[PDB]
Amino acid sequence: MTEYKLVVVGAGGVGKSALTIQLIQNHFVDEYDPTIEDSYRKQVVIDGEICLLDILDTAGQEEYSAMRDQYMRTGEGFLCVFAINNTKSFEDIHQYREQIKRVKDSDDVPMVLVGNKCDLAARTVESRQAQDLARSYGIPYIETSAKTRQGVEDAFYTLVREIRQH
Ligand SMILES: Nc1nc2c(ncn2[C@@H]2O[C@H](COP(=O)(O)OP(=O)(O)NP(=O)(O)O)[C@@H](O)[C@H]2O)c(=O)[nH]1
Ligand SMILES: [Ca+2]
Ligand SMILES: [Mg+2]
Ligand SMILES: [Mg+2]
Ligand SMILES: [Mg+2]
Repeated sequence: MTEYKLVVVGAGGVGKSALTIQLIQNHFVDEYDPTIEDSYRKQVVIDGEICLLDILDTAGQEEYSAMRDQYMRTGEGFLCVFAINNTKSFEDIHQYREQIKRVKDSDDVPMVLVGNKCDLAARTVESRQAQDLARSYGIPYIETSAKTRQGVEDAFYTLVREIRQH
């Protein structure tokens, strides 16, 4: 079976861990425990083939973000996550895109832009603004909620499959 190495990046608190845990373990993490670097692995059938997903859940807090670059190196595709109620996290997305380009030494890396926390009503990033950013990068934009599960499989499966196009 084919192995896909996925990496989830973005600012502190945007819901990287909650997204990954919802996908892999089918529950919502309500509390906020900042991540250093965690890994998850699971076999799943995507569009008709058994896939081993290896998912690296990275730190968004700068204090916990030491050595993030080395662990990301083997990443084949990246989820770049912001929260729709956190304008700064959206403005921060370029930092992550630049880091990915530097770790992979490439301008053509499989990626998906994810607007998380779409269940929340205090939206400050409109869908259209994020679509425009994604278009500039040549990548999909998908909204998610780790709380309700909306879009969660779609985000990770879009990623696994952008990889199949490269
Ligand atoms: N309402 C709502 N809350 C969410 C969602 N995703 C995450 N949260 C909440 O936001 C907080 C931070 O989530 P977490 O997944 O830890 O964020 P992170 O991006 O992994 N943080 P770090 O970079 O420090 O590891 C938690 O309280 C979590 O419940 C979501 O889709 N909706
Ligand atoms: Ca819970
Ligand atoms: Mg985390
Ligand atoms: Mg490099
Ligand atoms: Mg505005």
